[PDB]
Amino acid sequence: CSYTASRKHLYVDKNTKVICQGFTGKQGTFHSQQALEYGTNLVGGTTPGKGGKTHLGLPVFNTVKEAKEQTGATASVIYVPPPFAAAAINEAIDAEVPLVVCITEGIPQQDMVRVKHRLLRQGKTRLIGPNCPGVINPGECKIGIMPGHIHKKGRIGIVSRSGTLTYEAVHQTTQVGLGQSLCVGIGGDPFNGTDFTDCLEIFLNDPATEGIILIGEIGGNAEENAAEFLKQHNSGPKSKPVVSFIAGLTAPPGRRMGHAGAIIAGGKGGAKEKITALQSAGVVVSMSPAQLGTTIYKEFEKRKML
Amino acid sequence: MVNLQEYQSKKLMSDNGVKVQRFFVADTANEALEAAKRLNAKEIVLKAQILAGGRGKGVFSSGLKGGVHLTKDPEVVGQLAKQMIGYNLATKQTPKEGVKVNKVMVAEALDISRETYLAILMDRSCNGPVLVGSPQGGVDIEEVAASNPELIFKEQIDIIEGIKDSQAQRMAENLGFLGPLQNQAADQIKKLYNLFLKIDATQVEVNPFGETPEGQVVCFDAKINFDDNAEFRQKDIFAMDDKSENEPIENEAAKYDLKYIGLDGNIACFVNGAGLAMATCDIIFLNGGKPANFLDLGGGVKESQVYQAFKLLTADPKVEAILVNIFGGIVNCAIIANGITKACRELELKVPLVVRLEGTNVHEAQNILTNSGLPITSAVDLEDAAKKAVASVTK
Repeated sequence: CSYTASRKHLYVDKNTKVICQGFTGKQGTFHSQQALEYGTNLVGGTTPGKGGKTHLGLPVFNTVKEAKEQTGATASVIYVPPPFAAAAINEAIDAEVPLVVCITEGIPQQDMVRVKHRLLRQGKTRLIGPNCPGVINPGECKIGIMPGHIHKKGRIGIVSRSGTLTYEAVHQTTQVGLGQSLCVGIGGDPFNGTDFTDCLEIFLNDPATEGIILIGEIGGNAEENAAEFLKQHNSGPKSKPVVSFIAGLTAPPGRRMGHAGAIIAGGKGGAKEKITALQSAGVVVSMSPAQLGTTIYKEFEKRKML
Repeated sequence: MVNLQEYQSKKLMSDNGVKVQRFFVADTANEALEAAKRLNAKEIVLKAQILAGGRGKGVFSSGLKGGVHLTKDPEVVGQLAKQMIGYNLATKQTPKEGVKVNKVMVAEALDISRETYLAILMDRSCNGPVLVGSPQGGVDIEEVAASNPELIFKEQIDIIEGIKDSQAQRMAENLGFLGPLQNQAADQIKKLYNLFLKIDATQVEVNPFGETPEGQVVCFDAKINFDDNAEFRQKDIFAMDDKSENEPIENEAAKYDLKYIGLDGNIACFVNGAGLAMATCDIIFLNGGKPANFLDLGGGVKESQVYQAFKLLTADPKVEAILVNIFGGIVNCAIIANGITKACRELELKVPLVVRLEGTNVHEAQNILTNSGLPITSAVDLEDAAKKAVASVTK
């Protein structure tokens, strides 16, 4: 019933069964092949008007509902073009798909505001995205566009507003041998279905996640809300090491820095205010994006957790 | 960022029922004259249409001072317009030689007995549209929020139900409109909200939103920011985007759908991914260099985009080194390495190149760059890359 109830569907695993919306288009095809070689249980997909076809050896359906009924999918990944993406997300919500990962970049803000309105009043479907790279549980389930090979099953939970910057954090934690428990890219859009607190909650309660890396950037106040959640839930007696990097220290105000939501507007959204807020919540902020792995490593060492 | 001339955003408002000064735009002195007569107004305002601010105290190359003039005489509108059109208007915020003026707006000059601030914006923090208003208008809203927070009012608008009469009335009353003017303002607020939705704006700011002595509620000046993602359904509006006052490279970069943002440095850089691009600009600054620009090729990177990026960085003469950091993206490194050396050769670039490639087939990619003969340094990681790029340019 409450949307926070769906937080748990964020944790994909080897048992997660996935369908692809926009399955027959060029993007959907390419990433579905990569999902298949990674070992993700991709079980079919949809494209309105093309059901009754097979694609990549899997069945294509006209609707998400039929696809879910026929395959038992618990997740859906969306690669539909902007003009139809909101209708795709809504169709998944109507079908009560537990987890929807919308990859698509370029969805109108007004369309997402309408989608989020529906989203917040239901509790069955959890949406990650739009404009995000997806979610990956190393060695068990890959939903999205990240390169599978840099990941290594391990101990660090990673949540990020960006795409390729997340790969830096993954690569650095794989190199120092810590690995990752779960990596979630929440996307660079201003209106989306999952924020950092949603992920933090899953991470704090996950025995497999011993440390967290939170990657943020300028714009909005999701990082500041994450710091409050941490002051309340990770300030003792429970306490997992949290390391962060916030992008955009040098960004000029007033410009959209690639990501639709990366903008310092009205003097609100700057990087140092987020860094200050996170530090005060116990977070170790790494000033350099190249030192995320070594920083969280040192935190593990100090707590004698290695 | 869509940029509309004053006359364009006012036309957009008036075509949509929002009350704005009556006005016409002219291409010729003669047209300006005839338009001033049509207006049939007691007092006429003649305004040069350029995007830059400071028109009021600007100077034209004709010798005429002031890009904004008032008069009660149509013929004077024509005479002054003749000394405006075709000439360059220089202001406190235009390049040194000013901007050519192709059009002028001729509008009825209205008095402002009261000014308030009114805005409608997509507020991330409220999950939707919000009506922001303040009776203290004419002033930049930021300052008002600083000194008098108690004077700024906000109404959360439910996107599904739309704006409620109650909400528009309460906002109008909060902005101090009274009696009949209160209903007139409330009604302009609803019209503005519908306009905001219709054109996929992320913000419509009316300042001053006010009343004339004659008891009229008018949107005197407005600024509209559009959602770039909505372009496919707002083609007529994006078509009127004025890119003639933009940084040339920024225009060029747009031709290819490249997000380029000029900065002040001498170390150019291009990266796949906005987060990574901001972090690269950040780490170059942290290691003591000044980035020359922000440039996002996007996460999935194609060889032709690497090529266009080099072609772009070719126009900026400040660039003394280029840092390429590509990580991820569905194309393998060897293809990227190839387009790099090919771009280098064909565009005849001689500036040092610091390259950080990570992904599939990097060994081969490394080989391609080392065997190229070109001044290319292959970095260990981002920190290494920034340090090497900073070491390659002047003090």
